[PDB]
Amino acid sequence: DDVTGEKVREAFEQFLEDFSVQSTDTGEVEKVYRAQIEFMKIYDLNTIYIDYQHLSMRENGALAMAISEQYYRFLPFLQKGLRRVVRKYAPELLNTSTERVFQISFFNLPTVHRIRDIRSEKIGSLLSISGTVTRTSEVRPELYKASFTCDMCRAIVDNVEQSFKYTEPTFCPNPSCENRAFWTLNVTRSRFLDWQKVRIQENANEIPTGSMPRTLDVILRGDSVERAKPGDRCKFTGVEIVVPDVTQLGLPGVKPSSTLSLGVRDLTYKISFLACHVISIDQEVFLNSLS
Amino acid sequence: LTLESLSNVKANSYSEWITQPNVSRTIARELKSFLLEYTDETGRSVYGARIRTLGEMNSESLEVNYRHLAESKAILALFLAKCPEEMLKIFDLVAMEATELHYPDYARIH
Amino acid sequence: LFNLELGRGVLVDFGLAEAQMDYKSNHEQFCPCIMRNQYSVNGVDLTKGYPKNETRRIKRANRAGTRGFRAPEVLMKCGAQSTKIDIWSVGVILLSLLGRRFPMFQSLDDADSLLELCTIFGWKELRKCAALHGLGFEASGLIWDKPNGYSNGLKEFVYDLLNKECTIGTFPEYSVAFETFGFLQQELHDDAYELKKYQEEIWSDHYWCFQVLEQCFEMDPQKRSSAEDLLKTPFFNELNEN
Amino acid sequence: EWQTNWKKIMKRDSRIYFDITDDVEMNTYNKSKMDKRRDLLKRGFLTLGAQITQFFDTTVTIVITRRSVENIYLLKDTDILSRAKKNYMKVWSYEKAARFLKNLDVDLDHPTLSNLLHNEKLYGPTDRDPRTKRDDIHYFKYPHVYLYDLWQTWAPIITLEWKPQELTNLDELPYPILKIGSFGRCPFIGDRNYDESSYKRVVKRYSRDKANKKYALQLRALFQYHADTLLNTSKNLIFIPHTCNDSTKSFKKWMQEKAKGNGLGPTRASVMSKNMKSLSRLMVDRKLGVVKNSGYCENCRVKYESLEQHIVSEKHLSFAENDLNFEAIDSLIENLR
Ligand SMILES: [Mg+2]
Ligand SMILES: [Mg+2]
Ligand SMILES: [Zn+2]
Ligand SMILES: [Zn+2]
Ligand SMILES: [Zn+2]
Repeated sequence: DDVTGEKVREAFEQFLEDFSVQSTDTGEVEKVYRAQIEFMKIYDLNTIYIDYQHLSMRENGALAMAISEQYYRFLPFLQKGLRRVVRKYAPELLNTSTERVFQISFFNLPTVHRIRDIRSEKIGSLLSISGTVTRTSEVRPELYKASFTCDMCRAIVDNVEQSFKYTEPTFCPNPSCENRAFWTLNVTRSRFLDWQKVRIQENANEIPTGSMPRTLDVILRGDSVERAKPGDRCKFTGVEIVVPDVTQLGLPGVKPSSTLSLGVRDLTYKISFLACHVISIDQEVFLNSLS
Repeated sequence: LTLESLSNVKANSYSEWITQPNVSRTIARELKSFLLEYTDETGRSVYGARIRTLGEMNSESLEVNYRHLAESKAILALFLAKCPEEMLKIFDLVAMEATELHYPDYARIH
Repeated sequence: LFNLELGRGVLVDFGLAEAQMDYKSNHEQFCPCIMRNQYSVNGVDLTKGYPKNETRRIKRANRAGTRGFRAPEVLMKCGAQSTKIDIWSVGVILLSLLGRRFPMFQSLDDADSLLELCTIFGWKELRKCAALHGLGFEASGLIWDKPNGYSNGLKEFVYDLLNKECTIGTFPEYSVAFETFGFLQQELHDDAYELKKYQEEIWSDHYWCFQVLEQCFEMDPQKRSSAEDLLKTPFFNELNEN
Repeated sequence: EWQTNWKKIMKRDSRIYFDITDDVEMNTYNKSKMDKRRDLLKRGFLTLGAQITQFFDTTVTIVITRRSVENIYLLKDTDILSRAKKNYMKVWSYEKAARFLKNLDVDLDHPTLSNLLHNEKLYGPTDRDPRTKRDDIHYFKYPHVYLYDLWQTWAPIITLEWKPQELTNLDELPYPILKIGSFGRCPFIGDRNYDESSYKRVVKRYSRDKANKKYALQLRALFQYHADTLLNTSKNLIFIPHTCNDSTKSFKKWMQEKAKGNGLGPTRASVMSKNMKSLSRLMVDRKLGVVKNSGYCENCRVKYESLEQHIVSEKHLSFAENDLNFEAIDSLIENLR
């Protein structure tokens, strides 16, 4: 294992408990993260909103910089730390009632990147984008964790994690088997989340001289599905992501390729986005959202 | 585990009881104890004498006596008598471990 | 420039001469090379490796000198070069006389000088000096005729230098090196009255020369005695006539 | 004063053993904790200087077991701890081992997250195989010389390694050997294309020597045991005999046998780009296709193949014509007068 990952995970779960923002005159000081955890237990939701400003304030923002620069690498550590914190205080909401997935969303990033500002050096990092929603697809299931039926000693392995791509369980329900050639998936022991792809488009005011509009594909995973109608300006916060592309086969420039036998595979990709959450920009509900 | 842990037997097959993972580890540790601890009357090591023999004439065999092991641990002797198919394999490994403890790097010789 | 008829000499070139700047505004922290700029992760050790892609800087220390006549201080780019590099060079010149070898240290680079010093003194001693100056050093696989040899002292070195000349017969009959050869023969255990007086005096002179050579030839700068300390030697009794 | 009592002869005591087995209810994680505390306890006496043995013998006093430290309180037949009373051979518990170590008090071992991150800027991430292989560093295989900064803050000064095959000839080792040679040559060079016994060379050297006999005699006469020249002013010579062969005796033997550039260079950077490393592999000889005054002109910061053309170069001529570069020199020039 990695020592640095353990360090960042333990610090994460440490300040999920030790952090406490003041309430100024009215309310003294309260544990904002613990207050949000109590809110989570009360409403039985599935996603926790964490302000980036507080993380920047804490510990001279070194941990904030570390989590912003390498969000993808530390994400499983973040999930584990949050699970342990939930176990410490109010562990009732841990399970679905098999297991309930906890989503972590960061909001109020210091800066906003336009679609034309996407850069390769920001790949895998945390940032925010602002675009206009053009096409929205159906909310479809995706394999959070995948179960399969064995080939030799036909039997079903239960609740195995499914990565970004198809995975094969190395272990077997029968330990003597150690055969994985033919797996038959079963939906019962396979977890799922909500998947929806939204094609955002650059806003008019951000377009340079002469350039025709540029657009990006944004994937909304979790409760944020169907949160934006087509033709609305929304602010997306998430992690910069890459997805394989097979169309750029004749483009100029040497195509990266992997050799392994032969083991050939063209490493061509296109940039996309995975957004943690989306923010847009009777008389009772209307009357409520006023000062 | 303990000496009486082996005495308390619970399994459908005797060889399965011997090869029970925790019980197998217990057997390995107990055999280690028997070989490292048993000593002759005059304070001279029995297994120490045997490993001194093996170190200089470099044989692939050790002449381990059954009687001394029997008065050492009766349960292991009875396991050997009833199911020698498995304990001897473990005893070979623990003998190699002890030889390495005394004479490390014995792979090239044997 | 030394004149024999006058019997006196003077220094002339000061071309690379450097004025000793302010060193600072125990001896282990005297020169571990942490001075001036850069003054005051575990688990990875580059003990037996050179990085494939090198992304680090070299020492930036003065290397002015000559082919040979260069001190271990400057040779290993050891920081805060002291005045005593000069007395080291003086000792090198002295040893050049004792052995009749003018190109005493043919060093085509720093590596040649370092390996020659390793030959003369020993791998362990040079490693000890480098460690004193906060510097790691390692060498293995190389073959030396004297493996950590000549620990007896420089006497054995000049001894076999003169030994091979003796066997060949390079020197003339009147060469004054033969008295030194006899001195080392006697000390290594390996009318007549004026003769015995003369040989006694040369015993004493060679003795003191060889114990001032080792006095100057020591890697430790702080331990290396200053020029006044060199002049205070029992060998230098001719200044006492003042 | 018990430490002095216990620092007296255990540096000379050569028998050390530690008991492994015990009769307790221990879990797998508890087994791992037992293993780590066991290895720490072993290391506690590992450096003490008393040799350790792997067998229980009536000679080895040091034996420690967790339970039944004379605590059975009953007779036993196949227990080393049953014999511990009769053999008097000392036994403690691991907790009692720590109790006695309190007398010794041996240290358990002989964070900066931002620092950790900007150190992982170097070495890459630290999550690698804890082995002798990383492929990020050329590990030494052949005979080599390596000198490195202790703190690794600066690049290694000298780092040279040689394949065994190129070391075949002893005459041209890349590291010179003490091949003394003769005739007062460099100790690290010899008589290449030269033979001290070559009779023509012997004759030439003998003629040169007999030419310089009087001068050497004058030197010895000038300098003989008075430590001074003018003090020497007021016996002609002193010859200490030797069995050594010289030019004259060897010559007599042979006759009997036959009786029947600039010094300055531009400062260069340390780090070489990876593209430079790639280019340096493809290097071949220049013969495929297409005086000594060559040096570096630090005044013009330029390297010249010929000096006579650099002095007449436009930049150098302009530099010479500018007196602003020599003002400090003139300041001390005028102070002379
Ligand atoms: Mg000069
Ligand atoms: Mg000069
Ligand atoms: Zn199977
Ligand atoms: Zn230094
Ligand atoms: Zn010029």
